[PDB]
Amino acid sequence: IQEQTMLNVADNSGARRVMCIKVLGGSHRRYAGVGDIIKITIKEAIPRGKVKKGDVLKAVVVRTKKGVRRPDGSVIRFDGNACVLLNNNSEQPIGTRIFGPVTRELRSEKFMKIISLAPEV
Amino acid sequence: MKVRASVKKLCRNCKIVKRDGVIRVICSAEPKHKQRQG
Amino acid sequence: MFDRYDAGEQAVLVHIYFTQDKDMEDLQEFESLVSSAGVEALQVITGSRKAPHPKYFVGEGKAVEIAEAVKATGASVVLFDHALSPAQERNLERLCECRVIDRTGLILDIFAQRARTHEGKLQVELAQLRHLATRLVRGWTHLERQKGGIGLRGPGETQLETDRRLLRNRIVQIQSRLERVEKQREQGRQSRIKADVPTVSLVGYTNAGKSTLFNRITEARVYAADQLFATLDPTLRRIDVADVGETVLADTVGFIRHLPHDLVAAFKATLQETRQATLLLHVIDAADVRVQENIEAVNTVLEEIDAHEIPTLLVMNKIDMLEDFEPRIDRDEENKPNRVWLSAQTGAGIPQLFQALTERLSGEVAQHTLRLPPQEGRLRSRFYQLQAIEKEWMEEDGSVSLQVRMPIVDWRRLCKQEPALIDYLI
Amino acid sequence: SRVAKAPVVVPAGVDVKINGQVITIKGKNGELTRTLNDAVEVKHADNTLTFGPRDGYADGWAQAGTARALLNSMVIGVTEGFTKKLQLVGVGYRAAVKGNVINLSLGFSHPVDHQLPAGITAECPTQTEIVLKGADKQVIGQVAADLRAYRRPEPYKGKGVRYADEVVRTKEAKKK
Amino acid sequence: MIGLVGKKVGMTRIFTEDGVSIPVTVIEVEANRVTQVKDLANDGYRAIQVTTGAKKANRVTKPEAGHFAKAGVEAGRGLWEFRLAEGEEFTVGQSISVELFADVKKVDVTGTSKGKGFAGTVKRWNFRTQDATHGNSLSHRVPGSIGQNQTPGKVFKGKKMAGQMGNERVTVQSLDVVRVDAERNLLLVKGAVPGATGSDLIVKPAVKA
RNA sequence: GUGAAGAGGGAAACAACCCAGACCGCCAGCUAAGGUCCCAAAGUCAUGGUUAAGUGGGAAACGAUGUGGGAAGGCCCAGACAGCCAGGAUGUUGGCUUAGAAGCAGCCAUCAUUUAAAGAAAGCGUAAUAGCUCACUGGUCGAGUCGGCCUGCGCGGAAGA
RNA sequence: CGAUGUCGGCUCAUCACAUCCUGGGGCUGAAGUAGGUCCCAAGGGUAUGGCUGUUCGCCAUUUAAAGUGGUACGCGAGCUGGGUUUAGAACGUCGUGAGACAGUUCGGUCCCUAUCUGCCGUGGGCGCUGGAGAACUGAGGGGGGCUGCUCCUAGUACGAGA
RNA sequence: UGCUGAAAGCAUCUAAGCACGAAACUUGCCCCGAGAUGAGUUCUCCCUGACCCUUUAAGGGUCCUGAAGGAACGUUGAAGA
Ligand SMILES: Nc1nc2c(ncn2[C@@H]2O[C@H](COP(=O)(O)OP(=O)(O)NP(=O)(O)O)[C@@H](O)[C@H]2O)c(=O)[nH]1
Ligand SMILES: [Mg+2]
Repeated sequence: IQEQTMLNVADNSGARRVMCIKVLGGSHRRYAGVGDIIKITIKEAIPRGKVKKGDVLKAVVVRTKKGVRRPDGSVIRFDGNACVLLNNNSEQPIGTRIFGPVTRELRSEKFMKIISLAPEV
Repeated sequence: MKVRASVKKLCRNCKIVKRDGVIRVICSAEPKHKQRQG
Repeated sequence: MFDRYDAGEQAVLVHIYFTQDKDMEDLQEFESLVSSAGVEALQVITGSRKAPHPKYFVGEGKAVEIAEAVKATGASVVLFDHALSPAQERNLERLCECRVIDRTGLILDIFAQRARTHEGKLQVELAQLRHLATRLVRGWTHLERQKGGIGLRGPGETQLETDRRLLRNRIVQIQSRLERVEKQREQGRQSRIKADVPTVSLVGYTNAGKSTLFNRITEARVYAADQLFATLDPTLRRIDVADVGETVLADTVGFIRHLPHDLVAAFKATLQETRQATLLLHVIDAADVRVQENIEAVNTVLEEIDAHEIPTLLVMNKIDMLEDFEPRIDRDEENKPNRVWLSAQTGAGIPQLFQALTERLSGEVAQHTLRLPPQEGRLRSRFYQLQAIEKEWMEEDGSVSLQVRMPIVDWRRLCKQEPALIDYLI
Repeated sequence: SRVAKAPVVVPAGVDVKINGQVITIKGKNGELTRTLNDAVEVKHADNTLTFGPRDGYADGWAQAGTARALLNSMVIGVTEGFTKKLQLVGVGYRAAVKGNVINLSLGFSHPVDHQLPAGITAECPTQTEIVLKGADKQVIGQVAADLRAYRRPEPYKGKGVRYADEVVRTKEAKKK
Repeated sequence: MIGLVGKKVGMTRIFTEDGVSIPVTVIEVEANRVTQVKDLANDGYRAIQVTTGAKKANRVTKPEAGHFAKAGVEAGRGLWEFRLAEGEEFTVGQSISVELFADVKKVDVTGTSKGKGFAGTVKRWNFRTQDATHGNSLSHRVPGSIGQNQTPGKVFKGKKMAGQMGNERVTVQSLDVVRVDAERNLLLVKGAVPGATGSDLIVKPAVKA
C-alpha cells in the first residue's frame, strides 16, 4: 500500500518484487489499499511470466500488513504484502496461479476468477 | 444565438421586439438568428 | 516581439555547397528562395571545400572577402545560406555592418510576407518567435554595458533571463491562442464523423504543381506560379468518386529541403488535416533531376509529422516535358502505391488517377442486379438520391432491371428503411 | 384603439353584471371575472360595454382594449370552451384520463401524471390524443402547453407532445 | 416528537446472530416528570418543562422547590424544555419513558463533549506541522501565517488559532436506535455520543430525517 | 493667472480650481461664487416643457415600432391601411437538362394570352409528377394610413479585486 | 536612502469573476455518444512524483477539476537562505597592467521577551430601577454546501452497424 | 422557456395580469446569542421594624432588624493556564 513501498507479487506470473506508484480512485486517496487496484513498477525480475523489467502496470492488493477488519472485532493480519499484476487496460489477472491464501473480502468481478483459482481464504 | 452588439436581422420573417429593458429580436427561418442584448 | 525582417534588398550572398559531406542546395534552389523572397540579388560570393567552423561559419579569408564585398558593392544585407549558431552570426557581424540572416530567418521572412489567414499569422509569428528567442541571448552585452555591472538589489533572478521568461510567456500565449484554433478546425472535423468520410491530402515541394492538379481536379480557383509558397492555407473542396461520390480535398503548402523545425511545431495545426487524411496523394515533378531527392526531402518531414503510415499515391506530374508515356494506370502492384502519369497544367493524366483511386478506396463491390415491377420510381429515386444505379434498363410490364454498387452502410440503411423485399441488395 | 372602442355587445343568454372595476359574468356555463381594470371605466348598459380611457393613464386604450378582448373572450367563454388536439405521437407513447389527473408515457421510468385545476376536463379518443375543454380561454390553452411542457417534441422524429397541430422544425443533419 | 434526559453509562459491543458487532452506546432513560407547562398566552411558545434525577432533599432550594411545589415534585438535577404545538401533553408529570421511542427509529442525541481545556492548534483545527528539519528554526510546531502584509492592514476573524476547545454542546443529528429496552430503562444507540460518562444527554427523535 | 509667501466660502475631504486679499473688537446688516425636502443656513417658491431610466449619480464606435419636437413627402371616402370573403388562370411540365424538371437539379429564353385578377414566379413540397402561400385582384369591412428626413431627451453596448 | 529586507519554497489564507468542474439554460456543422460556443452562475471543490534554487517549462501516472488574477509580484518582527551580490580561489576570455566579466564552478552568521491596533480563548467590574433563583424567546452572528464509481429502470429511446 | 393579452384591428412572453425557473438568493440543520444600552419573557422564592432632624423627586440620623441568597474555606473532579 501507499506510495513507493515494496510489494510481494502474489501471482505465479509476476517476476518477484515490485513497487507501488499510484493509487487509482479518489481525488487522491491517502493510506489506501487492501483490495483497491494500484499502479506498479517492476524493479526486480527474472524471465518468468509475461512480465518485464521497467514496466508500469495495474495490480491488486491481496495480503496486507495492516490487514483487514472483519465484522466481529476481527483483524486478520498478514506478513508481507501480496499483490497481483494486471493490465492497465484489460485489467484482468495476468496470472495462471496465485500463491498464498487471501481473504473472502476480495471477491466478485474478476476476483472470483482469482479466489476460485486461489486456494484457501 | 448571440449577443452581437449590433443586431439587425436575418430573413424577412425576422422582427425586432422589446422584452424587459432588453432588446430582443427573433425569426423563425432558423432560430439561430436570435439576436439579443444589442 | 512579432517583428518582421524585410525581403527585397541588395545583398551580398554567401553560400557553400562546397563543404564536402552534408551537401545541400546546388544554390539554384536557394536562388529560388532568394527569388520568391524578392531579394535584390547582387553577387554570389562562394567559399571552398570546408567543414563548418566555430569561427564565422566559413573560412577566415573568404569571410574577410565577403566583408569587403559588402563594404564596396554596398549590399543592404549579408544573406548567408546555411544555418549558424548565434555567436557565429555575432562574430560575423563584427566583420560587417548589416543584418545577417541564416537560411531560416529568410524562410520565415518570406513566409510572413505570405501570411493572409489569421491562422497562418499565429503559426508564423510563432515560428518567428521561437526562432528569435534563441538568437537574442548574446545581445545582453551592450545592454549590460549601460547597466553598470552590479546593483541587482531587489531581483535575485538576473535580467534578460527576465527577457527569456518574457518570450516564454509570449510563446505559451501564442500557442494558447492556437489551441482554440485547432479545436476550431477540429469542430470542422466532427463532420469527419459520419462514417462516409473520404479524405485525401496532396503533398510535394512548392512548385510541385499542387495548386494545378488541385485546380483541374476541382474546377476551383487556386493560383499557381513559379514561386515558392505558391500556396499557403489548407483549402477544402469536395470531389466526385465512383465509390463514395463525395470526396473532400485540401491542398497543403509545398515543401523544401530542410524546412524549419519550429515551423512544423507551429504548423501542426495546419497539417492536422493531413494526419487523419485517409490517403496521401503525392504529386512529383518531372523535369528536375531533383526527383529522388525531393521524395527524400518530402519523406523527411513526413516522418516527423506522423501518419507516414498512410497509403500513398505518387503522380509523376509534368509528363508534358518528357512525353514520358501516354497517361496510364501504373499498378505498382495490386496494392497500388502507384506512379501516375501527369502533366497537371494539361492534366491529361487524370482519368487514370481517378480510376486507380476508384480501385484504391472501398470495401464492398458485390454489386447487385436489382429489379421491380411498376414500383421502381422510388428505386430510381433512391439510387439517384444517394449514389448510383450502375445501369438502368426498363423492361416488360413495368418489371425493370437495374445494377447498383454501393458501400454496405447504404445497404442496411436501405434494407431497413425500404421494405427491400425487392431483395437484391442486402 | 381599434377594438378598444369597439363595443362588446352582451348576448341575451349571457348575463353581464358590473361591480366596481370588475365584472361578474354569469353565463351558459361560465360565470367569472378574469378581468380587473386599473384604469378604463368599462361599463354595462343595454349590453353596451363602455370603454375608452377614464382619467389619464396612457395605458388607456392599451389596457382598455385589453379589457374588452378579455371579457369579450370571457363571455365567449361563459358560452363555451377552447383549446384542443393536444396531441402526442411517436412509438411507445401513450396517454390517459382519470378524474382530473392525466396519464402520459414518454420513455420515463416514472409514469407521467398531472392533475387539472377545474374549469376544464379532458378526453381520450385514443391514448394518442388528449382533447381539452375549459370554460375560460386563457387558462385552458396555457395549461395545455404546460401539459406539453414535459416533453417539447424532438426535431429528429417529432417525438414529444405537440401542442395542437403545429408544424415544427425538422432537420436531418449528422445522421447515418 | 419529544426527547428525554437520560445519560451515558458505558459504550459496549452488541451482537446479532451474524454478530456483525454493532458498536453500541447505551443511554439510561430514567423516568421523568413535568415541572411545568407553558402556553401561547403566558409564554410565546406552547411548551413542556420537565426534570429527572434526584437531589438530596436539602440540596434543593425553595425558589427552586417552589417551582417544584406546583405539578408535584420528582425532584431533579435540573430542568429541560420541549417546544411543541402539534403535540399535546399534561401539566402533571409523565411517568412515560422508553416506550416513547419503542417505535421510533432515529434518535437525535446532543452532548457537551469532554473538555480538553485550552489547547493547541492542529487540534482546535487541523493545521499541518511545519517541518522540524532542514532548519526550521525555533518553530517545529507553530501557528502558521496570519495576516497578509499591507493590504487592509488588519487581521480578520475567521481562521482561529490557539484557544478554547471542548466542553461544548454539539448535536450529532441523525442516530439510529439499536434497541429500546423497557427492561432497565435502557436505550440502545449505534455509534457514539459526544458527552462524557456520567453526564446527561437530550434525546429527541430524528429531525434531519 | 493664484501658490510658494494667503488666511475665508464653495466644489463631501482639496497648496496649484471659482469666489475673496483677514489693523483688532461688535451675539448688527446686505451680498459673492455657490445653494435652499433632512443631516443643514434659506422656496417642499411661481408657471411653462421633458425624463421613465434612479439617467441624473462613469463612457465610445454602434445597434433599435424608446418617448418629446420638426419640415416635408407618399396613399386615400371612386373607402385605402390591418385582419376577413373568394379567385389564382391558357399557351406552357419554355426550350435545353435528364430518371426526372416542368414556377422551384439546373440552363438560357420567360412570352403571348385572360382578366379586377395571376409571376413561365416570391416560399414550402416531390425522386419526379401532381399540394401548399403570398405577389394579383374582386368583395368585405369604414379613417385615416405607409415611410424617409431632421431633432431634444432616453435605452442596449457597460466586468474587479 | 537619519534605511521600507529582495527571488524561489515552506505554515496561512483572501477576494474578484474575465468559469476549472459540478449547477441552469440558447444554438449547433445537437442520431444518440459526446462536444463547441454562448449565456447565467462564486456555493463548494479544484495531483502527487521525476528534473533542476527555481517560478516556469518539460516528463510519468492520476482525478470530476488539476481555472485566472488581484492582494509591499498577499505571507522573513513565522520559518526557510538553495538562486541573489562582498571579501577565498580557480577556468575560459579582455586588459601591458594592477583589474574586470551577468561567462561558470567552491565555500560562506537571518537579530526583536509584543505597549497600540486588530486578532483566539477566557475573565473580572457596572449596567439593566425592592432581591434572588432556575427556566426562556431569537434581536442579530457564525459553521455548515465535493463527488466519483456500480446495478435498476434497459440493451430499452438512438443509430446501418458499431 | 411560457399563457393570455392588447398600445400598433394583425401581432405580440408584456404594455395589463397570470405559469415557470438553479450548487447561487432567503429558509429549512447545527452552534452562538438580551451589553439586543430597544437591555424583554415565564416560574419560583423572600423582607412587610420602630424613632430623630433637615433640604424634602429628599432624606439624613438614631435604633432595631437580617431574609432567600451570596459566598469564604475545605473535599475534589473526565471542569481547568
Ligand atoms: N509543364 C508543367 N508545368 C506544370 C505542371 N503542373 C504545374 N505546372 C506549372 O508549374 C507551376 C506550379 O504551380 P503550383 O501548382 O502552385 O505549384 P505547387 O506545387 O502547387 N506549389 P504550391 O503548392 O505552393 O501552390 C505553375 O506554373 C504550373 O502551371 C505540369 O504538370 N507540367
Ligand atoms: Mg500548390
